[PDB]
Amino acid sequence: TLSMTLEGIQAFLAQGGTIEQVVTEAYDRITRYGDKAVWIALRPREEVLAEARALDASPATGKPLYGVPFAVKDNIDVAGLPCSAACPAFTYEPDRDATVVARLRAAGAIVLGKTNLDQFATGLVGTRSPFGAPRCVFDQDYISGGSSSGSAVAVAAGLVAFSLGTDTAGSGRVPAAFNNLVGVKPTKGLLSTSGVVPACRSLDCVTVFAASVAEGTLIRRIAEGYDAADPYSRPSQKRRLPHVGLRVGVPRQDQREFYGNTAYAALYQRALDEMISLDAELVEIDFAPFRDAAKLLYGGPWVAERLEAVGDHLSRAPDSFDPVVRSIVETAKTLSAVDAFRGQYELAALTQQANAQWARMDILLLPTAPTIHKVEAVMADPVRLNSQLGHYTNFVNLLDCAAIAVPAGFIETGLPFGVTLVGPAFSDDSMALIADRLHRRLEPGYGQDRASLPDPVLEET
Amino acid sequence: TLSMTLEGIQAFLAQGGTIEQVVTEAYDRITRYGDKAVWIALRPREEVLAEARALDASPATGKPLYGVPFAVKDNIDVAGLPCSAACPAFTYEPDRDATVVARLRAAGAIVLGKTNLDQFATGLVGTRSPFGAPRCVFDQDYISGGSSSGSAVAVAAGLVAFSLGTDTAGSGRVPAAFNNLVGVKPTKGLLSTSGVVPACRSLDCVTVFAASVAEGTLIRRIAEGYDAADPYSRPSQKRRLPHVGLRVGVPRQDQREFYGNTAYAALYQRALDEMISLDAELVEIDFAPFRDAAKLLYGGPWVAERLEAVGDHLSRAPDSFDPVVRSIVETAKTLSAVDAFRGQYELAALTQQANAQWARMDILLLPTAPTIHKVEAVMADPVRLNSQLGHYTNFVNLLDCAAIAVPAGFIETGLPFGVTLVGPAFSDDSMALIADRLHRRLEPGYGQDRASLPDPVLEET
Repeated sequence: TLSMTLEGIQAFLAQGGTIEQVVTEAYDRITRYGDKAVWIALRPREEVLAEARALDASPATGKPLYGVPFAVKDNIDVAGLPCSAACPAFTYEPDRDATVVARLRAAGAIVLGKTNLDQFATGLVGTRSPFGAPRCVFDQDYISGGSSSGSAVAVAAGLVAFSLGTDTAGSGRVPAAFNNLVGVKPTKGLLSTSGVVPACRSLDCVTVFAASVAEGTLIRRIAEGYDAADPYSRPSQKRRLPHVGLRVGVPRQDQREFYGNTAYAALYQRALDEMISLDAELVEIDFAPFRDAAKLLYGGPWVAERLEAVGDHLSRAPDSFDPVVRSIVETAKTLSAVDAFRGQYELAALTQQANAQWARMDILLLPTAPTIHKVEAVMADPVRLNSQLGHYTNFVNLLDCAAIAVPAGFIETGLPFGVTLVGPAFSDDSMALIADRLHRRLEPGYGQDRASLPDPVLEET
Repeated sequence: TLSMTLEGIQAFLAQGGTIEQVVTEAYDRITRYGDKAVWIALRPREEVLAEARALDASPATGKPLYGVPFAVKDNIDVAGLPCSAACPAFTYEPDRDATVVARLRAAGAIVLGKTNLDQFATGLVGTRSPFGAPRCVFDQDYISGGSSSGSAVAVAAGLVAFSLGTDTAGSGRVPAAFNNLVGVKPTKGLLSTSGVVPACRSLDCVTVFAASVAEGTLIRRIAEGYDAADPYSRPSQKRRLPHVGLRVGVPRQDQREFYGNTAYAALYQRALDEMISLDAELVEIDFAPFRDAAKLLYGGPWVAERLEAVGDHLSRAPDSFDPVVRSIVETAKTLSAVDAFRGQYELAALTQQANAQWARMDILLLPTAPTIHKVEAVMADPVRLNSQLGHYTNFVNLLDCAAIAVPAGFIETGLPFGVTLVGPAFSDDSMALIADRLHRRLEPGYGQDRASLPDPVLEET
């Protein structure tokens, strides 16, 4: 009767259970789950059992994650397992663990394996894998989100205790809203991209899907650290927030788009309807400079970082690509450095305008996605429909912001609604607090069953 | 018997002199000087006399630059005067003063006018203007430096009390070494680029040519300030340095290139021979990551910012360009955004490696230029010979460093040698001190006659 959380695994072990049983159970849940599209490479049971055993003999000293099972987006290098980024021809077999996998496996955590993703981290839908679309936990018709699709599913279903996503567009925040989870997006640089296939290399962040903020946070702190081999790695600053007097920018009502979702529109409002019983002071801000900057990521020159990354393969084997992703990268070929530099000129401008709005607010509260689609709707509007989801997300890394997505409630169809809390760089540890108190105010439950929330609860410092 | 410095103009005025006499004198020195290539637009004497008069009636209250004459690189917008950037067809007549010209004219300073430059700020020689090469103050055969050529000449000759350059490559530091002056390059953002023709727009800094550090510094503080209309404007931080225990990185001896200048090579050494009687502790550092990053500015994708800037004109009238500059910008057309982003990937890497060396040192002491050329040598090797000068300079803005160039001595031919002191961002006010004590240790004189140095002397805080 296991609870697949950090706390939930502490207790199973504190009461005569074994890591070996945990892995056996996890592999039971997996073999039964029946969304065929969560995994690209599961380990041999007897590979994971033999290392479970090896851990049961060890002390749990200096192991904050003793015997904890977790999943890894198949764009993050786990050794022993091949890495494909959902592009079979792109497949390779890493000799070494990505740093943040190394840092985590040494805290005692175990990998069952590589989850499905939107190919090359180019999407927000989960539909762009040859291994197929994962689906929401609450309705097989509806998309898991993207691009870290099978990684949110795995935690929400209860196959694993946490997963590792990656974020550039919204890929570590949108899947978290669609499967009722906490999605932590760290300031870029806090976590190594060493052993991560690059998407938008300057922007990519390694993220954490978890059951609570407190556990996404802790897993972050273990994975967080300077990596000299990561040119874009940054040593941890630690700027903080007020919690007495805290101001919370929301967009203007005209600047509050939902693309026809009445429902989410009513539910985002509900966040503000339950947020008044909070020590959260409201501010109405100009959302344009974020909206407009969010557009630069695909509607600008940045989409060409992806071209540097996969470009060789695109000339070696352009058919081996997801047709959609393919249509997106092949148009970046037309982009010149004039275009590119011009794009940073607009970014610098919007940054000024952004910093203006950062004066009126202490943090940003947004609909993680304005809506959510049926899989078949996006098999037929694979582009326009996928872009709608990046309406409140795509500006976050470009503007050196940090974010945390949390469950925010449910609509009549039984589909969830997640909000994201966006904040300035390195405000991670104190923004994390606020995202707990709010999560525990709106939908104090996680995952497939809106399961009860693992203690501890976050308390200030 | 006027001294054309801030101090020197204080005293002329404190002793019954008039601004009107000052301008009359300045215009006398100009009409007599006989380098035909210092100016692109001089004002009407009567225009400057009538405003001299208007100032003599005013109080000098809140006017730190009462009646002070100064020159402006013809890429900086002064109203009343046209701006060409040394490209006649590019000529326009600004309606408004560039911000830093506005901030300075209001402190009481006066403009005689627009100095010659390397066309579109693309050079370090001074040779690339249709209005002709200015020349060193110490030998007509030898180049003034670039790209802010006529602006250093004007101050060193004594036509004006200070000038305004612009820096991206080394254009506000090299002309200062070749005419025995203090060249102050501010952290980028400190000074507005509003009303400046862009070269490498993300990198351009507005600089100050002066007689002493104390006066380049003061003029900076008046021009220094946030400009909301400048996307790349940054409000002034103010990080500082140690002066007790101060470490001074020099390149390794293998990393000490002079391109055959025995002489400068001996003279840079002399800096280190007279620097021992200083409270300056030596460090030998790895200069590669700076050298290698300096190369990215023209030997990389950045040369394409210039393409955004002038590119239209290059299509409208590509003949109206300086043939050399033209050959440089027309090759940037081949650069893609892949190339561009790839260039920032290198920069991020070298930045890491740079930050390593910034741990071994507190500031960087370098030959402003490894050598210096005859004009005719560069009319015939206009490219390879111009690039040699950027060997210790071109990395400074790319790496968000701040610099100050000072006179460092002379060789047998009677040609001077300037060193540059490069430091981290916003270390301007404290780095400025060190560059005074060193200047007043090596060649405590300024300009054409190695004139005595205007007090005050810099003292810590």
